Amino acid sequence: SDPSSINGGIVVAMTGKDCVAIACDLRLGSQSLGVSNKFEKIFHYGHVFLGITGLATDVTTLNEMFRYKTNLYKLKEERAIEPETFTQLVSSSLYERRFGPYFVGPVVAGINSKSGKPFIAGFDLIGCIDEAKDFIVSGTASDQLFGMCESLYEPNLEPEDLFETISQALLNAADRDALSGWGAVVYIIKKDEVVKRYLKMRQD
Amino acid sequence: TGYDLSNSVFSPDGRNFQVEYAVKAVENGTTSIGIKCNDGVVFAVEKLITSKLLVPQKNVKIQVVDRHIGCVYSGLIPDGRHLVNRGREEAASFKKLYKTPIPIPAFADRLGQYVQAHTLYNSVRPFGVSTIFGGVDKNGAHLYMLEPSGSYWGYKGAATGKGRQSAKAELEKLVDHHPEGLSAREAVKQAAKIIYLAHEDNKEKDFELEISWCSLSETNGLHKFVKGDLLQEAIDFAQKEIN
Amino acid sequence: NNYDGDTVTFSPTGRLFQVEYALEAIKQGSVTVGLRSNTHAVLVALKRNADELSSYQKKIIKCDEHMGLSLAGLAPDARVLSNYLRQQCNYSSLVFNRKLAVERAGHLLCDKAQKNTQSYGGRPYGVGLLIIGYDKSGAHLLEFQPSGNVTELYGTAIGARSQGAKTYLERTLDTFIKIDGNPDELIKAGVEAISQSLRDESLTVDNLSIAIVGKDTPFTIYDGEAVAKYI
Amino acid sequence: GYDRHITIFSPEGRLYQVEYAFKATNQTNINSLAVRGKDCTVVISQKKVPDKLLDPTTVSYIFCISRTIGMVVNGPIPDARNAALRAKAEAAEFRYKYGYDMPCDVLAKRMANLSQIYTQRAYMRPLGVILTFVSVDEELGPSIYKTDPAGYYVGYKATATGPKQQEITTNLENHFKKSKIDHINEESWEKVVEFAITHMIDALGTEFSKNDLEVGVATKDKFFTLSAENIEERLVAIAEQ
Amino acid sequence: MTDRYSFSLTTFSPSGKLGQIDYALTAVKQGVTSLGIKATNGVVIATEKKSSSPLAMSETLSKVSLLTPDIGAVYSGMGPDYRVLVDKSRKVAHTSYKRIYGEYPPTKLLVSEVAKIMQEATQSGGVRPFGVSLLIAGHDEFNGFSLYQVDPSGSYFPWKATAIGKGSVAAKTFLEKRWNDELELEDAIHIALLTLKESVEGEFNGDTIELAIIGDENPDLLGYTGIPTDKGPRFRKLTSQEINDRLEAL
Amino acid sequence: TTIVGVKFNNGVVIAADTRSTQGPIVADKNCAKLHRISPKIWCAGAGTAADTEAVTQLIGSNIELHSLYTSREPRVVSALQMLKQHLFKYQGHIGAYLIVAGVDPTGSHLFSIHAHGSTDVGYYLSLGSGSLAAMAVLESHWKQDLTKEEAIKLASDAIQAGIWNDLGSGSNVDVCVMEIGKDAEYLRNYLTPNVREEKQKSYKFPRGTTAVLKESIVNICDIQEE
Amino acid sequence: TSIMAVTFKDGVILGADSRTTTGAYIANRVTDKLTRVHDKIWCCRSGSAADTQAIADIVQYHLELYTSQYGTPSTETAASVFKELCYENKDNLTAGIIVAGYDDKNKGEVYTIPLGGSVHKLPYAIAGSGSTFIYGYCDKNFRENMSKEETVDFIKHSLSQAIKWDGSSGGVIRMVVLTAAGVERLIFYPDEYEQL
Amino acid sequence: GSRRYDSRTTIFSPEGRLYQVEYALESISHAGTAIGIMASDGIVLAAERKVTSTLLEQDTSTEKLYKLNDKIAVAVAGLTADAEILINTARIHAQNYLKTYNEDIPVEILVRRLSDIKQGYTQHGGLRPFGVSFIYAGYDDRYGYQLYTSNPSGNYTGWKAISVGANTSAAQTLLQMDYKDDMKVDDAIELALKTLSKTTDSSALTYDRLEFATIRKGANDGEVYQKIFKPQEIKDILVKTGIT
Ligand SMILES: *[B]([O])([O])[C]([C][C]([C])[C])[N]C(=O)[C]([C]C1=[C][C]=[C][C]=[C]1)[N]C(=O)C1=[C]N=[C][C]=N1
Ligand SMILES: *[B]([O])([O])[C]([C][C]([C])[C])[N]C(=O)[C]([C]C1=[C][C]=[C][C]=[C]1)[N]C(=O)C1=[C]N=[C][C]=N1
Ligand SMILES: [Cl-]
Ligand SMILES: [Cl-]
Ligand SMILES: [Mg+2]
Ligand SMILES: [Mg+2]
Ligand SMILES: [Mg+2]
Ligand SMILES: [Mg+2]
Repeated sequence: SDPSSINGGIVVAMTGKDCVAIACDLRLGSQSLGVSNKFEKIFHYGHVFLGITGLATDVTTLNEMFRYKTNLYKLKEERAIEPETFTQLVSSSLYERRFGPYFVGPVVAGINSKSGKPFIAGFDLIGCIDEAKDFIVSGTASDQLFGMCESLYEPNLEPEDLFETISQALLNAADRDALSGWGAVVYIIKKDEVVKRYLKMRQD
Repeated sequence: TGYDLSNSVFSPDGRNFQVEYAVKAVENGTTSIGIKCNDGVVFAVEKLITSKLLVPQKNVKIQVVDRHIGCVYSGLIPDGRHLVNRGREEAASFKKLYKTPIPIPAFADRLGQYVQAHTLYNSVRPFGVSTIFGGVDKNGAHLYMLEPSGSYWGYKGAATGKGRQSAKAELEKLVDHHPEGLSAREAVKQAAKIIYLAHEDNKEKDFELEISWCSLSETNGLHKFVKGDLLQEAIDFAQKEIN
Repeated sequence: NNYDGDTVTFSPTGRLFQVEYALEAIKQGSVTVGLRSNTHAVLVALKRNADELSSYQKKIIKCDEHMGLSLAGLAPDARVLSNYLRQQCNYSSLVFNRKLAVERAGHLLCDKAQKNTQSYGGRPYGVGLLIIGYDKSGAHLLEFQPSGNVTELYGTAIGARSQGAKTYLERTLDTFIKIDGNPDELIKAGVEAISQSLRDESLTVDNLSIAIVGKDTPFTIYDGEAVAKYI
Repeated sequence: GYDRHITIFSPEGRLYQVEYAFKATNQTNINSLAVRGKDCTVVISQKKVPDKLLDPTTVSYIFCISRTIGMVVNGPIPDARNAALRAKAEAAEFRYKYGYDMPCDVLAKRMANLSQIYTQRAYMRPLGVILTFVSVDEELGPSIYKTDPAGYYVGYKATATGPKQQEITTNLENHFKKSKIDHINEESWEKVVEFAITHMIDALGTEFSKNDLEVGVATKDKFFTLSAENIEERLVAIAEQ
Repeated sequence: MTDRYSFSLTTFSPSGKLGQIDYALTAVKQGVTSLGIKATNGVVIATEKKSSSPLAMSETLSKVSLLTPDIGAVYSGMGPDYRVLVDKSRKVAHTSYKRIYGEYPPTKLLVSEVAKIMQEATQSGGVRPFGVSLLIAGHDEFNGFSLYQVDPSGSYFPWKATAIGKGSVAAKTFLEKRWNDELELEDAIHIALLTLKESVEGEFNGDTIELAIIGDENPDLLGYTGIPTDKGPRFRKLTSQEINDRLEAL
Repeated sequence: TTIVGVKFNNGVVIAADTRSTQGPIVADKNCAKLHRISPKIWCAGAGTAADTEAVTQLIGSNIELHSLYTSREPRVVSALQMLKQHLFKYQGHIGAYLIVAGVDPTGSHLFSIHAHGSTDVGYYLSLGSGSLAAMAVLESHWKQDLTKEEAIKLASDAIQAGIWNDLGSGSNVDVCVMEIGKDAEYLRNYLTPNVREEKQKSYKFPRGTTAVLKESIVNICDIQEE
Repeated sequence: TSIMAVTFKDGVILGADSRTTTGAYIANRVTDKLTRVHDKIWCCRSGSAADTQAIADIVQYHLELYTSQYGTPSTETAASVFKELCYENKDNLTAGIIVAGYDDKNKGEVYTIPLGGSVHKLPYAIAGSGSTFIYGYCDKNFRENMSKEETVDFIKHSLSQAIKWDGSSGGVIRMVVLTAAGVERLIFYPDEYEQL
Repeated sequence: GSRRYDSRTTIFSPEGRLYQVEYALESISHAGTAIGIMASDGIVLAAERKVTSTLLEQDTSTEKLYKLNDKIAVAVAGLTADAEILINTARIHAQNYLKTYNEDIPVEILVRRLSDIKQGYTQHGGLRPFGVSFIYAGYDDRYGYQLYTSNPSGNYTGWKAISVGANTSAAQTLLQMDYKDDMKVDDAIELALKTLSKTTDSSALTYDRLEFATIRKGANDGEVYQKIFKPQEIKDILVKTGIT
């Protein structure tokens, strides 16, 4: 009944020293029934990364929408969109459906190509921007993720250390949520290289 | 040239020839007048008897708007009816929102703006009538005359149609000889005379006289037609003056 | 000349040529006569045929139990206007339980025709109408012109050669007005009136069309052998 | 030659319908003048009642647009009243939407934009009027802003409009060359009206009775027109010195 | 009523010419001279305040207009057309960009939107083209400083320096000799004043000349403090006094 | 949420806490509730966060266009009128509860706005879940003819009362001062009385602690030449 | 809310408390419920604050536009504009408004417009939640053609009692006097009216 | 009424021609020449800017060559403002297709859509047609490298080598002479520039008077790269081919 918890899933993002990390689980289900273990929730438009939790049809629809808009942006602007600008575009796009909203929890992550500054942001389903310094959480295990992040996180972590922190935050949060898990992906993002890692986790 | 072929086009003079051509239709029409009196107004019109087959006192020309405004016009009769229909809508919406009956100056502008709007586009034709109208409101008696251009002013006496010059001359005498004012019953008598005197311009066919009036004392500020004995009294007075 | 291309254009002398051209279509139409007394009102119409194989075009249309008209000019325009009258008569009955006054019916036709003479794109109606009726103020006869001008009359005629019938009625004015409580004699006067507009052709059984309305007489149309009595 | 019938460009880059609308402006044969005082803005205009049958009280080309804004028109009365009604509606709407009284210059711009649209859109004709707006603005003080059929508008130290505008304009120009200030240095509005009438008399070379003039005065928080008796008092003061 | 002009008033003639656009350009030719020069660290735009009357207060009429905090515009041709275009240009900068991306548009894209509006008046029903040519100077983070011309057709071109209106042919020749890629903003202002003096007949001073720049950020003109990333508008209109100071070193 | 507005001698000050919540969870610890409508017109927002942001941006955008159209600095009553009519039209469904303040050519002003579109005038105002705690402080310590220094102190104290006593409010105090004839100063994190203590332990993991299945480079660059 | 308007010899006086409540919390203790729609046409507002403000703002706009075209409107005209808004939007509005004004021709007039959007011209009118507690008092103590001082005392005593018994009413007693002389604002504080 | 001033932009002549389309083509014949040449391993787009100035900022300028998506580009001949209206519509159409089918739009489908829009203005609406002719250069996995052209009539055709704008008669004769089917991109680049150099109304062909672009599979492995040439890069290729 509750659109935000039919399919399940989670996304978490973290900042480090000259780097950002964004991670998600791979589950898509129909309430109790597990359907797919390959449903990735993180997408990217140029160097800007977008994770989306919530209703899976809206996750797909919004990805297609932001691909659409970022492609037109690039043709007209003659440059890739930046995380700060994309964050505003997500907010604008969500608020135009104020009284008929997409049932999603988006999370933006990336590094500004000009300033080199790490950037993360979270949103509610109607467009409100949460621009945190430390971390952003989203999905059916958001309580769990808040608890993990708030204890495990420390500032200025190196890329390879940040990977361990965000991975443990996701895994242990997912294992306390029935509608999350079934695999996980972690993106480590630096100014001009991005590494993608699939995590080994319990499959129940 | 070609400036006169389309409405709302300025000629090199700065003139709208289509409106000036509408005036020619007004000048071709029968004579109609208005007289402002002490506590009201009087309207009168010339009705040409084209044939014996016309039923007397049936083809009424003067029209009422709301219950306190009288309207008469010269030129294209249907255009005048269209304008009065609009006037009635304007008066109804005013009374609907503001409760009080529409003041005469307020009513005058409603017609004025509507007629003026028909000089703004080539997709419409100007009105082929000059309308004399007025009545009694909270501030007293008012008489107006409205032209095809949308131009209107307040008047002490007004006249239009084929016998307007003759009528205007007669109205000017009344203004000079009665600075303190004219009574309602006097104005009806004078109105009858002026129409009869103005009939010399349409002397081929005989005519029928039609008079109406609004007066604070005589009609309680409501528009009424002059009928029966009071009408005959005015006709007798008029017939006596021409002889 | 240069000012007759559309209805939205006055001429330099203040004339509307498209309206005048519409008026011309009536003069080409077949003659029809209207007259009334105090009790009854009568329409008489000379129907026109295309040829000997063709039927005679109907001229008279019923609008209500107490009202109807005869046409001269473009017949389809008479159908549009008569349909409008039917609706207006019908609105008066359904909403106010009130038979529509003949004078008010004329006012409604005037205003409908007027809108077509002041707006761009449209055209004036190309037909003249003679409306008869019996309402709360007795018998009535109206003449409609597509300029918008509607006139209440004792008697009249419109169409080709209508001047002859109109003169006759102007002489007979004092006689036929007094024909009260006698429908047949009032029709006789109407048939004799329309006869003054005839040349070459005469009134035959399928040529003549008569209608009547009165005090205790609903609007009824007579055609065929029903009018042989009056020939 | 249909480029002279509607508002499209001629080969010279001109809009003839706009130019002919400017010529309609002088059809009334009336001259108007506007000047600024310290605390006030005064506008005067010739009043001509040729017909004896006219009610002279109703013959006017000055309009009370809002409590603060007044407007005098040069041009035919139908177009004048069209512009007046619109300005009143715009001024009222502005107050409702934005919570404060519409400034004189802002109304002038709005009406000028509407006029511009008629010069660009074919189905709408220009209005054959010049609109002179006057007020004492709460920010800018005494204000005179004038609009024309081209959609042009600008603020003024003083201005004149009509058939004999140039004679009045030069007369005013020469005064401000002497005083070297942007206004009439005078405390009371009564004396500013006297200045306005005096300089119109000198420029036109005609004397005025009480019924030959029409006067509008803008002060802080209200605009008002003078009666025939108020003008008479003004004419007496001029004659006595 | 109804707008029954649903057809184009600008059409191709047998020779392939769009008459109304050509005639609009002729109206621009009659217009007062305006110019723009681009420097390394700024842009300057300038024009003559041709006062219609000495009684008229020429300060109230603004020929040079702020569109965004970092973009300005000047014109040659019909003033009223320019005024409404500025209103539409300011609005479209918000509706089609700022309300979407949370930031002001880059110069080229705002120019593109203005160009679109002018193109539509060349093709849409019942309208004539705008009788103006615009010069739009602006700055943005990724493109730096830029200067654009926009014509009645809707066509726009980027310029290092240019002039439009009355004496544009002579003014463009004058700019070709003086312009180089190492000009500082003050040097461009100096050249702008020299170029503009040639086309002006009468008085030449701060009160008869209108001049604005796109240059350094002006935190003093921002109106508030407390946000480091907001450093103020790059658009600044030069005062009457500031112009006269540079006319002494002329 | 605790937001307040306090008038003083030569202007007006507004303040706000920085906590955003979704149910019993804190969504953002350092949320920015002071919004700029125009350079010298600022407003604090309570209720639905997206709504307070959106309605402020929209009116702020139209206020800017209005300022350019009229060649005048914007007025607080204009922002007030545009906000109330927008909110009234949406019949309270746009959940924005605002304290609108500013200085303009008319003077200094302070208003409140509720979601259904009703406005109120006052020398001191408070909105949000912590408004009762804040209003208790304002009603106890407010006086006429406050100085700039006293008004900031009173405003921040009112927010603190919300921070400590209302569970819907917390973290930091944001302030904006708008004085007549001066630039408005936005004091982001004016007070910071809720810094988290040092943790007992570092939870930095040894590298290789997490089990990995696959690795790959992600192509973020465009299609390449040659 | 406790509001009233009372006609008297020299004109009319409007009166109101200053309390706005959200349930039992007093959201505003110094509210001004006496609002101006024209120079000498004012109204007392009760019910929804948002609704009555929106209505009053629209009426002020209508009367400002009326004045520009037709000159000063009558109090009856102002009441009719209120009625039109209240009647036609009755399903969506909660507004109890008393309209009071001073003409020179008609002198002091009072029109009350309850929830349904009906209009009632009365010598005096009372409305709002607190009015219930003073129907007895006001009916017994009202006289026609009172003096200014008597009318002020009548309103002060009436609203004092309404405030005393109604939880939704309180604060200061505001009053607006409408006469030929002009417009006068009066205020009365708790210490004054409670001891009555 | 308004009928008086209607030019009637969508009617036939007695000969069965569309007046406005024909006159729009006459306009385009005065525009700067644009050439497209399709090779086995890529496509070339070359175009001449019209009588430029030394004070024109070239490196930020774009009047001829526009990008529709990553796979498709166009060369413009005619009114630039008209072209940009259509270009933005085409960009949107490509994105609509990508959103719907999750695949890049086939070149012909994009071309047909734009060509249909142009057709509409010749048959209904009473508006003037777009005074624009396009050369479409694009790639998809069905037909590979493709060249198309469209004109104000809304008619489109496929080409191996084609020119639009000024001196197309002379240009097409030269292309028809030297073009061969087994030709490569580097050779096509040379042919395009040589053809412009002979047909140009200017005294000499220089880097500042040109816009140039290629669509190559010359991208790292199975994919397509669009290269819009910079002023310095156009200057280098002019020296390489031996024109300057
Ligand atoms: B405060 O409590 O009024 C605060 C002020 C806001 C402008 C930052 N509001 C909130 O924190 C609201 C509470 C709320 C929850 C649910 C529905 C409506 C209101 N929170 C949010 O708007 C919110 C919650 N989670 C994410 C983003 N925004
Ligand atoms: B009064 O109590 O009717 C009062 C009059 C209002 C115009 C200021 N109304 C209110 O206080 C209403 C609630 C109410 C109470 C009693 C009867 C009817 C209605 N309050 C509000 O409208 C309100 C409260 N808080 C914020 C915004 N609006
Ligand atoms: Cl506008
Ligand atoms: Cl209230
Ligand atoms: Mg699990
Ligand atoms: Mg399981
Ligand atoms: Mg026009
Ligand atoms: Mg109480």
